[PDB]
Amino acid sequence: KIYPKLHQMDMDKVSRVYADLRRESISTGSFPITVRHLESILRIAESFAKMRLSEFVSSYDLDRAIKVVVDSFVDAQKVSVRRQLRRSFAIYTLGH
Amino acid sequence: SVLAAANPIYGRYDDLKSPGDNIDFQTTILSRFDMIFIVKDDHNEERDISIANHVINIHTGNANAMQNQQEENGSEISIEKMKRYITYCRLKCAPRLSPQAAEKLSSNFVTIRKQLLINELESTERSSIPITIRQLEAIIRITESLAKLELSPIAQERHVDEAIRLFQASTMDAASQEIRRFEQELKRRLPIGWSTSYQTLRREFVDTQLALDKALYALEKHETIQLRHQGQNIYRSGV
Amino acid sequence: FRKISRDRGIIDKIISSMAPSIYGHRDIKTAVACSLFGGVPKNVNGKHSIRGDINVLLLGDPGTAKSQILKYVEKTAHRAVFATGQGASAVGLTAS
Amino acid sequence: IQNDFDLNTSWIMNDSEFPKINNSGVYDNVVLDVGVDNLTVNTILTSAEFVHDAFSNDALNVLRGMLKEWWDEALKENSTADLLVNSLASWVQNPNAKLFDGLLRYHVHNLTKKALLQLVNEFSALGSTIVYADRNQILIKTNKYSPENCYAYSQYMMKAVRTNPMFSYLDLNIKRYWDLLIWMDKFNFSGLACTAVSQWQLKKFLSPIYQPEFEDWMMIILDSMLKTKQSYLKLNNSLNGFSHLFSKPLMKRVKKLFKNQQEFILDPQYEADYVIPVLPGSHLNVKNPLLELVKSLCHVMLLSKSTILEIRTLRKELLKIFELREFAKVA
Ligand SMILES: Nc1ncnc2c1ncn2[C@@H]1O[C@H](COP(=O)(O)OP(=O)(O)NP(=O)(O)O)[C@@H](O)[C@H]1O
Ligand SMILES: [Mg+2]
Repeated sequence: KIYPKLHQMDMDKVSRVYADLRRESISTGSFPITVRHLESILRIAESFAKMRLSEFVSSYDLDRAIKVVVDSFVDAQKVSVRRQLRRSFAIYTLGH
Repeated sequence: SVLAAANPIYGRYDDLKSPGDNIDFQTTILSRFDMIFIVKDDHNEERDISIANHVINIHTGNANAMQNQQEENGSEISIEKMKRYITYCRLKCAPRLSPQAAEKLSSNFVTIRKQLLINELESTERSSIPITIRQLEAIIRITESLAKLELSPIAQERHVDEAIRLFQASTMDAASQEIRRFEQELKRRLPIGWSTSYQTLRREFVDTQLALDKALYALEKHETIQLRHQGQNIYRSGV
Repeated sequence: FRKISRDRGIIDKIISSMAPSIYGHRDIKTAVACSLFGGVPKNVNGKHSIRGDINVLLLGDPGTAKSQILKYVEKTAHRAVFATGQGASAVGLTAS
Repeated sequence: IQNDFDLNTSWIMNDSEFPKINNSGVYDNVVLDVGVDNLTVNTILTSAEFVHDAFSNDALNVLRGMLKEWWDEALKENSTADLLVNSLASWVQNPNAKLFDGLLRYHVHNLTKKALLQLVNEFSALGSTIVYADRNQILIKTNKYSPENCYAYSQYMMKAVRTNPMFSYLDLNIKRYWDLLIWMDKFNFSGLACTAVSQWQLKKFLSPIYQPEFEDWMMIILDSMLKTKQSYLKLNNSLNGFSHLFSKPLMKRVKKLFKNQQEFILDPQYEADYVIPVLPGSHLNVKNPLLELVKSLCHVMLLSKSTILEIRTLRKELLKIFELREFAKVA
């Protein structure tokens, strides 16, 4: 029954997240950040809004979706670099 | 028309490996593709930002209005209009190359053949992509299609220009993929900020010999050297 | 459903409810919740159809409830099927 | 042949700019404001076809030996010889010099560039770290915490540089001691010297009603950073938590100023103080001057590499006042 819409989502928040994830994903052994992962953020934000039975996706749904994807990427790493990546991406997640 | 899509072997295209290693398809079947595009992530930040803004405009649903605007503007056409138009071009027109276009295509063939010869000598290995006479037929075919868009009864020289541009943008990039001493001799002899005219470097190293221009290419790829002033001045710009 | 959904804590109450007898593993339960609600499938002007589904991979050590999480979802989803390893075949997976 | 245009010659004539280094940040270490002079003279002295825009090596050797002659006679206090050596920097550049040569000016210039980088290499090789460098000045992070501990170590450091033959003739001069330094460029910085100074070209682009406000909050930020530095040192990157000494007052103040702007930005009684100034290099238009002040203050505080997260959260909660999203291009 429920079909959320991305009404007035924070584009630049997501775009900077994708740009930084892509830049740090240049590491040739890491999880391959790709355009379908950007779509994943948008799908996930819709899924959280679906859990709320919500016609509209909120910033909180999108922030949680970003946090899920960023955590998924950050933990896909050799431990020699995980702390630095956590520190860098914290500017996007620790606003929530 | 076979329009085929494939991933490289090893998943992402591996720049340290040859295209014949990155690709499972044999040279026989590869020759049958008039154009091969090898597509890679640049990972450039401005490109990825542009893609991200575009993708979010797709998901937010503005793209429906955007395409409708572009179609009312005539900057885009609908699927059915383009389908009818493709059928109209296919049934009404079949262009021929002008004599000037025919000579230009022949000269471009010998040009890219010379380019493949120097590349195969340089790499001392034969390419996975065969740039045989069969590939000139592909460039002819592309030229004819380009003229076929506008229903022009002749394919003019401009259509050969665009056909050559597309072949250079696709199959040539699919195909076109001791110095240790000369490079550091140049690092010693040319200090930072000053310029060496290429002709003197040619005389100086050849009199000791094509390792020269690989040393130029390597020091050009790094920031250390920068070809400058129509390529006549070798400028030690970086470290 | 309407009544309980407008609780501002509903997302975490759902995620805690996911596979309730499995302790911890809150990121798995989050990913499972997201997948099981899904995004929104789309098609721009009929030209460009976009996946609504969210695909999740549980990669990890033996005895960490990954199989039991799948067996939970098998009971929980409306349409679902479960296949294991060499018990599958390519045609048995897509169509035959 | 000098009548003709030439691409090397025109590059030689047109080009001059140093690759000046500017490592912006907050610095709780003491920072040495090293003045420099005699870099041209020192490099001409310490200097040392296939290369076609290098000045003639023979003529350069004559210039070096002659400058050594002049320098020795200046050491013996021939006042005319000292006046000569001081004036050499003009002659190597002055096109009215009878022996002016573009290749000479350029050869001297890029040697000066290389030597400035080698001076930076030496200072960093001695364990310090460079905030800023150009042909007249170097600012250096010391890896030390108090000026009263460092008046010996700084003079050791400077002497250890000048005793290297590459820099034998430099006028290395510790022109200031900074206890605490906030730095983004040499026209936009503040710090405590050993006493607080503040200069910001950023301030000049705020509208008049907000220029006093910017300076007041800059003093508050400096005071908070100072309190936090000495607090950390009594407990024993030291800045961690400094925002907490003023953040809530700042948000209260900014809420009040936003209300006042909504009341008065339109008003002919007050609009004059909301006019954004026209200035040299006035880069861009702006529609909300309070937002310009907040952007400036957050940017200054975001220079603090150790503490980015607390400033980032404060920046979010400030930008919430305008209903501006945290990463919106307006913000
Ligand atoms: N957090 C947990 N809470 C409850 N039971 C758990 C938990 N972790 C593991 N188990 C138990 O571990 C047993 C095996 O779980 P299983 O689903 O096979 O884990 P697994 O990660 O899939 N192991 P594997 O099949 O080797 O990959 C089950 O009987 C679970 O009850
Ligand atoms: Mg299992």
